[PDB]
Order: sequence, then C-alpha cells, then structure tokens
Amino acid sequence: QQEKEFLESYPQNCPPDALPGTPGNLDSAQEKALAELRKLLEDAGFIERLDDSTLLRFLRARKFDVQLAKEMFENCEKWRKDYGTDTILQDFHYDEKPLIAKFYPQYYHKTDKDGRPVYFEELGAVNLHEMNKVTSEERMLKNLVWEYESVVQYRLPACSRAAGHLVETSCTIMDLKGISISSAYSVMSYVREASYISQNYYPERMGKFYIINAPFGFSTAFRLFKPFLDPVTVSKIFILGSSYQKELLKQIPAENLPVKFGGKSEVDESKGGLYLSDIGPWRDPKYIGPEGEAPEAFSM
Ligand SMILES: O=C(NCc1ccc2c(c1)OCO2)c1ncc(Br)cc1F
Repeated sequence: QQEKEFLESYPQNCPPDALPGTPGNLDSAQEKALAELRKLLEDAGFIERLDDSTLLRFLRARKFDVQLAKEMFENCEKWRKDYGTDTILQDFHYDEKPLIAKFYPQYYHKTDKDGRPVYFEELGAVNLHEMNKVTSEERMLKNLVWEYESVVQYRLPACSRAAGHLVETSCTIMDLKGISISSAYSVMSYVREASYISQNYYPERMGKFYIINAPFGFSTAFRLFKPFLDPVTVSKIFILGSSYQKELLKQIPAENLPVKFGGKSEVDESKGGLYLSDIGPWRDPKYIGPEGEAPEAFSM
C-alpha cells in the first residue's frame, strides 16, 4: 500500500521531551487505548487514516476517552465526505488570491525552532468590504481547508524530514495591528467557522499560537487570567502587545522570521511578495518525498 510507503518516508517519533500521549512517548495505559480505538474503527469499516499520529491526536483531544474519541473520528470522517475534503486539493482553485491577498493576508513562511511550519495571519488588516467584492466566505473557508490539507499532505512531512523528528503541528502568528470593534464584528463569522473546523476536524494540530499587537484590554485580560488556564494551554498560547519581536525570536530563528516581524527573512517583490509566497522545507527537493511537491494556490 502507498500509505505504508508514505509514513515510512519521514521520521515518525516525536522528541522525547514532548507532551505525553504523543507518538513515541506513550505510557502503558495510552498504548492499550490506541489499538483499542483502532480496533473499533477497523470494525466500523474504516480503512483510511488509522495511523498512530492521527489516532493519537483524537485521543489526546478527548483526554484519552476511547469512546468520545471514536465519535470525534467518525464525525470528522462524515464531514470529510460531505465537505469533499478528500479531493479538495484537486477540485478547489482560489484564483482570486492575488487580488484579495492584501485584504486578508495569510501565508506560511518557514519553520520555528521545533520544525513547525509557521502560519502568518494578519487579521488586523482585514478589509472584508473589499474582499466580498471578489469572494465569498464560503470560498474563504474552502481555501482554509485547502491550506489545511496542504499542511497535512505536504508541509508536515517535509518539516518532519527537515527536523529529524515527527512534526504534527503548526505555529500560528496572528497580527491584530489595525483591529477595531467594527472589523472585529465583521470577521467573527469567519473566525468562528474556521475555529470549528480546526477543533473538530483537525484536533491537536495547533502547536504554538502567538497573538501579536494585541490591544491593551485584550492583552490585559489574558495576563490576569493566565494563572487559571491549564499549564498545557499556557505553554501553547501567547498574547503579546507591540513588543513581541524578542518573544517571537525565542521561538523562530531570526533567519526564518520575516523582517517586518523583526527577523531577517526576506522575500522578493518579483514573485508577488510575501503575501503570495509559500516558502519552506516543502519546497526543497531534499525534503520532498513520495508525495511530490505541493501545489500552489493560484495560477501565476
Ligand atoms: O488549529 C490550527 N490552527 C490554530 C488556529 C489559529 C487561529 C484560528 C484558528 C486556528 O481557527 C480560527 O482562527 C490548525 N493548524 C494547522 C492545521 Br493543518 C489545522 C488546524 F486546525
């Protein structure tokens, strides 16, 4: 089978200091639960996506409850059927991206110190009025699941090879510079849907989340209630104000961080600039495997 060929083409163990329940770091209890859940899925008829990394993501998502995790998996499979996710990399074509990239900037640029692909989202700059001139929110969400499928199929394997260990997760940087109460309400619908797709259909894919240029009240609230979030979440999520450069550089090598966020990585304006760039390990022949090089989101 070619799923066998694929998972053998990149490192499959997480580093030993990763949170427990991750691949390669399983205690006796968890080990039993994993094949127990697998058996049920096999019995239920599933053939696809029954690998350790996948099943453990759902397991870690339901505190290792084998039954709730089966529900989660089944629902996701149903969604993949209805939504058409298994074929989205062929069917969907976001050809309007060049026109609307400035309106809502979203790009993947290199990796962080743990080998995770970095996702940049400049939400603060969002201008939906201009965007809705050319696209719909239905189309914005397809592009989200398209990018997501790109990460799973092409970005994460390449990142795994480039780092020497399994990379299951992305590192998200969300820039609020420019956000207002007006525009906040205007993107709530999209963010809420994206959040639902993320948690329910792509569990445990979020590894680091940085919000930068947060407004004072938002920044403050997090600071005050920090002592009451569980320590696993408090190590994944960072809400930062206007001085985030040193915080980003602890997580992303300066050579991989865009100059505009305080690093050295540059992108030629000849290729459409950073808003249209997709640079990383997934574009390097040394780290591309039997999956082949990933697609590009648009024609040009
Ligand atoms: O969880 C993820 N990203 C974190 C995140 C960060 C901001 C968001 C969001 C999700 O959904 C809405 O806004 C996430 N990352 C990569 C892949 Br593939 C799937 C995902 F669900």
